[PDB]
Amino acid sequence: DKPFLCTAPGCGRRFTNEDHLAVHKRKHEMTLKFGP
Amino acid sequence: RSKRDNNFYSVEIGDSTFTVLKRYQNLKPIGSGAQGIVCAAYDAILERNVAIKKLSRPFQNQTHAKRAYRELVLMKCVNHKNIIGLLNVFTPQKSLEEFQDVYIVMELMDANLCQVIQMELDHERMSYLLYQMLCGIKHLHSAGIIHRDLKPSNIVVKSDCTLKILDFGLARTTRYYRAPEVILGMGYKENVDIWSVGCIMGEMIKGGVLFPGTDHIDQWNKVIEQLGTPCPEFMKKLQPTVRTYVENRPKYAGYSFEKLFPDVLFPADSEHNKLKASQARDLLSKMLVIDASKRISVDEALQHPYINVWYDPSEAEAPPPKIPDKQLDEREHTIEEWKELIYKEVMD
Ligand SMILES: Nc1ncnc2c1ncn2[C@@H]1O[C@H](COP(=O)(O)OP(=O)(O)NP(=O)(O)O)[C@@H](O)[C@H]1O
Ligand SMILES: [Mg+2]
Ligand SMILES: [Mg+2]
Ligand SMILES: [Zn+2]
Repeated sequence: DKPFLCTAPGCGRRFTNEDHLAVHKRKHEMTLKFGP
Repeated sequence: RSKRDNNFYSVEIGDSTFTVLKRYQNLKPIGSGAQGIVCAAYDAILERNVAIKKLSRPFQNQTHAKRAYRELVLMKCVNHKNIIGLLNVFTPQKSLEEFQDVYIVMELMDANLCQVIQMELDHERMSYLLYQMLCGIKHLHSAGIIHRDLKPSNIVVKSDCTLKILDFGLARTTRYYRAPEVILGMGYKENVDIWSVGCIMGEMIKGGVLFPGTDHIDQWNKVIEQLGTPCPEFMKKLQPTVRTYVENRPKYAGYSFEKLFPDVLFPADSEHNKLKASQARDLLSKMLVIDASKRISVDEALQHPYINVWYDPSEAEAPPPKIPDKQLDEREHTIEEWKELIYKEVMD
């Protein structure tokens, strides 16, 4: 009964709120670079 | 000789030798500390990568014995996205008379936070990382575990910017992320750890260690020059300490946080970056405070404008850990008791 769905491969996560899915998709898109 | 030592093989990494379960292949140096090397490996059964950490004689003395037994039972029973998880633990030795080495198999991460802190970071990365520590710290406090010594080298992150705290801190009783309340021997509470998120946040913005103190005296002084000498109402704990190094230590008024973390350190790219610089410097203002009376809580820091962009109940309200041992922080044994105590932890 939770219609808003994240599309990331391996994540079947669903959101009942539009804004709440927005930060979830942004969380998948993050990256960082480092130097040993 | 033995059916059981046909389950192990040995690989040399520097002067260290790893005798591990033959499922663990392709061992490689991925980091080091004072306890030695940690390795990447492939788990042929799990068909995934792992980190493998060796403890050589965890019971050499009593404080190390308590720290090994403590990190073992807790990693055994803390399951959280932002806490490092134990995949296996083993020993290659065949009995307790021969028991010597302990190997912890944990999840494999990309680097530690020192390799990010030296980097350049936008508000979205910084706040996302700190939010992740606050979720890990909050999970620990649910079960009663006050870390008291978080540091960037014992936190690892991955290239998708996820973060896991490696250790659980000191048992109840370089100081650069140590709060005033534990460096001056007062009592402490859960928000002792907020101070250390404060030094790491500050470290991420400025670019280098905020309060790098050469001694135990230089570490308190290098705090008060920046933050100013604390208030008379704060002078608690022992009365010898009250006069000690403080009442006439040369009076210090700290600098403003507009002056400690100037807009030079942040990017004024947009209005959005002008707003995030403002919010962050305000969050610092509430964590880098000497008197814990006036220091923010973890729950309040998680509901802060700089940090609450990422809020979601999934990871902020997890099921708290079930520590099987309650006297864990108060057990006191002999080296032989600790040895057998650590052994049967590895062996059940
Ligand atoms: N699971 C892991 N994944 C990736 N890197 C790791 C992992 N465990 C440790 N490392 C790296 O290896 C270093 C040593 O790990 P660490 O467990 O801190 O050893 P240590 O510093 O000697 N013991 P401690 O005093 O408990 O911090 C860390 O600082 C990381 O850079
Ligand atoms: Mg360390
Ligand atoms: Mg440790
Ligand atoms: Zn997802």
